Amino acid sequence: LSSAPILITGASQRVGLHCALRLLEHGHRVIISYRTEHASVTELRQAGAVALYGDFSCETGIMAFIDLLKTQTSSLRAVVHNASEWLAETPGEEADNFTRMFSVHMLAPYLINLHCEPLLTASEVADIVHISDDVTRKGSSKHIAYCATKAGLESLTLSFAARFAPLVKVNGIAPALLMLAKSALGIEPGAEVIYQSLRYLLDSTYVTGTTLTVNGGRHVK
Amino acid sequence: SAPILITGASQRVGLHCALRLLEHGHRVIISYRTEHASVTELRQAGAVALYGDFSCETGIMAFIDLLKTQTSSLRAVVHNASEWLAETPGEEADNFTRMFSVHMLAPYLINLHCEPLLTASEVADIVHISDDVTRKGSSKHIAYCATKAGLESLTLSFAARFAPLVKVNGIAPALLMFSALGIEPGAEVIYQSLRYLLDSTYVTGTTLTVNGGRHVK
Amino acid sequence: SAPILITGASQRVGLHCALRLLEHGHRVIISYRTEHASVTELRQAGAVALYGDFSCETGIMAFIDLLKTQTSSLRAVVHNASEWLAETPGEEADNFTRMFSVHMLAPYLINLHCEPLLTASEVADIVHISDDVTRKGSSKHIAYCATKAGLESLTLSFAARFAPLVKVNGIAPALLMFQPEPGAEVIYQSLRYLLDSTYVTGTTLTVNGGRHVK
Amino acid sequence: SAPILITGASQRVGLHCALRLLEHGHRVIISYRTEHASVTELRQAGAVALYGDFSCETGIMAFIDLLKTQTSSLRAVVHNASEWLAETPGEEADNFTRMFSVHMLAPYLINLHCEPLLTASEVADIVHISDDVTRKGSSKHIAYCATKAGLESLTLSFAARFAPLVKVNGIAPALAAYRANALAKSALGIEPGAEVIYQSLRYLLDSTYVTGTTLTVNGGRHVK
Repeated sequence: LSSAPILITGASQRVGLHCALRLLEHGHRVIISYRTEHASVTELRQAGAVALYGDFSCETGIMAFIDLLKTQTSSLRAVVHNASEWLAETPGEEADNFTRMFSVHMLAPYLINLHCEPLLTASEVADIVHISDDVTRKGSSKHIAYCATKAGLESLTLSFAARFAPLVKVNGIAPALLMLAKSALGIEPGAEVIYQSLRYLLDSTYVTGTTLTVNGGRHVK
Repeated sequence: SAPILITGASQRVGLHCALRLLEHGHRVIISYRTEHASVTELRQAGAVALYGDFSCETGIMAFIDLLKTQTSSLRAVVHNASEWLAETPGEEADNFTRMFSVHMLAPYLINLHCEPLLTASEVADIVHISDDVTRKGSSKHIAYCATKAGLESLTLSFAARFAPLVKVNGIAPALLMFSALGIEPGAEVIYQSLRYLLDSTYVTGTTLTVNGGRHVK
Repeated sequence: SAPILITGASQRVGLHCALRLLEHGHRVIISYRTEHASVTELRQAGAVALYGDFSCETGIMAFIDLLKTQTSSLRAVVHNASEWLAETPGEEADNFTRMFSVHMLAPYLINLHCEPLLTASEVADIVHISDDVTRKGSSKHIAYCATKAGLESLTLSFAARFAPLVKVNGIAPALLMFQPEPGAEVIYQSLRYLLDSTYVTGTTLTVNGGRHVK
Repeated sequence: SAPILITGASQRVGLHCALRLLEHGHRVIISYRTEHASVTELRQAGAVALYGDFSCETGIMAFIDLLKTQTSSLRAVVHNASEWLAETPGEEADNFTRMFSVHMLAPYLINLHCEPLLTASEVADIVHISDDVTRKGSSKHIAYCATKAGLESLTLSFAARFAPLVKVNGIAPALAAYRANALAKSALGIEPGAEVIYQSLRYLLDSTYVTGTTLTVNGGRHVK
């Protein structure tokens, strides 16, 4: 196991929390970002995670987080971009909400990846994993702005895989975040399924530029 | 009867498309961000020219307000406005946000706010002009590519929301060219694509790739 | 002014496209699997009507020979011939093979053997008509869908091999296997777009009423 | 205790995957075309080695019958059998038909006729091993590529049909001049070993919420 830590952003979210806890259990040092002090952050601190405040809603918050991260570590085993914000398209607030989702889903991973490249290449095996949403396959009549920002994130996978090769592998996981009768398998998944996707990507040596779909066959249903 | 809006029509591709639409008898409104001989050419050819700064939310909403004073109906909206910026060190966030605003925020707000203008037309279309770069991604133009990918998402999503009254489609040109075929493309290929989409009754949620077979070469 | 070949064109969509091409002023060759009133309609309209049995290599090579007696050039080949067969128990392999023969073997052999006819024309196209079913797959029509997916791969590969002299593209219409017309006309307009384009190769046009967003 | 079938296990990838599965403690049945040292090795490691000729319907159906005399259940079927043939002048149709038989007809009939063996197992998987060439197409290997693309369609379609009881997924690996060129065209600049495909297989077998997907195992050739 690497002694360089893994960063998981937005790890008070259900999926992020499970992944962070399992990485700690596996033996990784883990740094998390959080935007609200909560019982889940306490759970993470008690489990061994380093908890850094990160408000990814605007450029200045992203850069403040980056500065904090660099004080904390000079190497990273991986960055897992899990931070996610779903907002309603509330009338009169559509632009604000779309910009906020752009900031969380696209601006923050781009800036963190760009600024954190030297931390990742200080590690012998280095990975970026972008966690998006399987809604991008079809689009979303309801959640237009949300979906477009997750699609932008999936583009960053292809582009950073190209730029950062060969030293850093860059991949995605696209979970059906909503998640029963609309999937093929018809079962209720635990977050464990996302952790197993993450482990597959981290432990691989020959996989980059790819995105894992984790959606119980919703697309064939 | 209703006009077709083409945004950013001082750009090479947009100028050609607007002129060709006028030649084909359409009424045309263009947006422009810079007074230029190409904008004079469009006014002289018959286009109504509206200023539009899509670099920020306030510019986008000011343009929407202006458009709505100009017309109560639209035959179509062609989102052609595009800005390619370098990833200059220290300006990456500003440039990414600006391209987000032009390529994603603007089409989304214009589409949302202009839906009643389009539905006032018997046949109504939205066309998003992206960039074939999204297929592969770009090591060099990461932010640009990502904003164009977001635009392509808007095609699927608005095609769904605006059914059955507004058809929503895309064209993805290899805007670097403006390849397997090894010819130099004129903007006419983009206009032919636009005509196919406008003239179809059926087609929605699709994106036409105009790239000279780059992806097979 | 070189002729356009459209295969399997007593099928309603092929019939429509052939007739529209003739009205547009093209010389048109059609293939047909069985003699039928619409074949005489096509003859009457100006089409050069040729028998083509795409069931097996022999039938396909017979057709290619026959074609090459008619013309030394082609403006385009439109692979429209399509056969849907049920997955009848005990006949699944025979039916899968037959659909492979019509949808994959025939376009492959025709393209390979007719490349010189196409390169004799200043502008040359191949258009593969598949079926929009390939995007999602089909629980029921597994074999049919797989053969249509194989045909779509031929677009990419022949586009690469035949560049720059022949443009190779697809049209993937929805519900083609359910056809007994806006649908046929949208296919014709897609064909016209492809034939008339100058910078488009390796692509597949989806024609499906927005089914994939619905 | 239900066995995993890997077809075409003389091949380099299938051989490795079969050996690793046996090492992991699974029972394994393999198919083979010809006797080879690799078949002896598989037998010695504990594989049940069955003859199978996937060149035509008769041979495929004979293999299915033979499998049914060997086991009343399957944990998984991994369709690894693959045939690459040159587009030899005057043999194009023969070769395209043969590759259709191995890559499309065989997995189709095997899946259709062996579904009951799979549903005898509590967790059941079908895995289609295709080839990453399908993404771009191939100027050279047109027929081969088209048969591999047909196989990838079978993933989507059997995933729909066989849900919820059987998960159906694919692995699309980047299967001398050709190697040198392909490596330079990969992003990671590594030559892969078959272990990369075994890890993909383990991910699919061990997952619970994944069906209808295809894993791309290609060193980032598509982004370079």
